[PDB]
Amino acid sequence: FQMFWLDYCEVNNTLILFGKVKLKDDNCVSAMVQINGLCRELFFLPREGKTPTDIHEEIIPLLMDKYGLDNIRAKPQKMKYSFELPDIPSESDYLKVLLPYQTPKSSRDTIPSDLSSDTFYHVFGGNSNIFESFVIQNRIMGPCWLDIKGADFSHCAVEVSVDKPQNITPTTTKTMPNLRCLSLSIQTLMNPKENKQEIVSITLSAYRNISLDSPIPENIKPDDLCTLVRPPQSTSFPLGLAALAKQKLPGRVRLFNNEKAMLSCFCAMLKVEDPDVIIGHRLQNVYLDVLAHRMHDLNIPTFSSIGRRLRRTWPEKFGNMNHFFISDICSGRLICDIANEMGQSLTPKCQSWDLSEMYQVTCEKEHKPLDIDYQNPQYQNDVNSMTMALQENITNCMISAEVSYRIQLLTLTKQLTNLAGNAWAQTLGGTRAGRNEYILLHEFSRNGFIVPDKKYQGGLVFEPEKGLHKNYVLVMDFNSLYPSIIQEFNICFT
DNA sequence: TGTCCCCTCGCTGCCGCCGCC
RNA sequence: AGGCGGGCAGCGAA
Repeated sequence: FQMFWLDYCEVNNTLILFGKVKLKDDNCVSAMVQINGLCRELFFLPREGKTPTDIHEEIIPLLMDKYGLDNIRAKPQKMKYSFELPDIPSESDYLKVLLPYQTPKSSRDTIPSDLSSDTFYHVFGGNSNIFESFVIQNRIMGPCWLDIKGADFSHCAVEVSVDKPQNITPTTTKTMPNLRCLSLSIQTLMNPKENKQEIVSITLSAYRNISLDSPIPENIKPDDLCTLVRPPQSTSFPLGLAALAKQKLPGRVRLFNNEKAMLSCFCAMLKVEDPDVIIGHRLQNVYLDVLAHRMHDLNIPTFSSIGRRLRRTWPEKFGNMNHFFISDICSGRLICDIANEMGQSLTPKCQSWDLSEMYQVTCEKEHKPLDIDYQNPQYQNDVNSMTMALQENITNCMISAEVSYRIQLLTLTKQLTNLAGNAWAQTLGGTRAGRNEYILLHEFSRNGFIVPDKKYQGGLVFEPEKGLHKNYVLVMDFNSLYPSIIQEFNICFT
């Protein structure tokens, strides 16, 4: 069973991977694989004078009694530690014990690292997360093809369960499927009564076939364009909106009465279409936040369509922790926020990172932004104002999608993910410490090293000879000073 | 669960405090 | 009104 994984989620001490699978007719559809039996990689560090056999004979009976396990896989293993903890020998033989994430009893208590005993005085790898454990032990390096054997038959077309993380092994295939991309554009208003922002119009620009192997053509037309419109002030739209929308507004325009029906129809379209990638401009910081809050307040039973996991209940703590909550709900669909830290990192020439400015910078095409304030009754009496605002929403969605493909946000993030070994969404979010952490994790784990469990003077600047220098002057720089320094003097943790 | 993007240096504007010519 | 000393915040750069 071959699957190209995209994102992950954790629940009930199990890890679930979201990806695409070729059918018999090699058609690519969404898939979900729930993987059981994932287990923690423990290391017991013996005290001076004791051996892993003593740690075995002492602790494994206690561990089997404690976790209610029939048997526990464990073996002495020589391992190297070269990190910041003191009293840890440079090389010692450890008792490499294997503890499943899901145990019959007391499944969510982690063995303390500082745990002392007569045989050992330290434990390593006791609080590692499920995704870390799988991505390290099975040597997964970013999104890549995945061979699954003994598959046992969410908002994914295929649902798969496997009880052994081993059968799941990465392939050598560098070719990767076509992506279902759905760009988003959102228009909001604050209501003075409750002082909350409310969704007015949502634009859905679908790009069903995007292949990151070959280059993306410029200004590709979306395979489908649909819009969802809500009465901003009154409950009745100005007469003639539908006919004018069909005569002028591009794509389909479907019209509503209230916010609840609009969000329900949005959820239905999201579930039916099943994007792989969600484009947008300031989506994660603003638009996804307001979308989720409006979804929760209006009590839509299908809020889980924004991701690929099927949730009947909203997490109870929802109501500055909303970032993680949104990231967890939207698990399955990548958020390609063109204005986030990664997006800003790929366009340092912009000053405000507004949609118009970034369009002008990346695509060299000028668009004049229009200020839409639906609080003005111009959009409840006039129909031309409503259709102009809808046209602006369509234009914003198209611009966001096009500039997203212009900078290869997805392609760069995928390449750096396969370089780092983290997940695609995490590096899409703009992190830099996560990629470094995971590349070091993979490199040190593959070389028999014990990975650690989860203010100084800088460079020297000279005083300039301030003034004008009419003679020819040269610039003499060091190509990547710090990396070539670390290679030069062989600076390392080890 | 709850995270992050090295500190540190030098540069400019603003604000409040102190002494002075 | 002006120069200096310590403090905060904002930001461009290595």
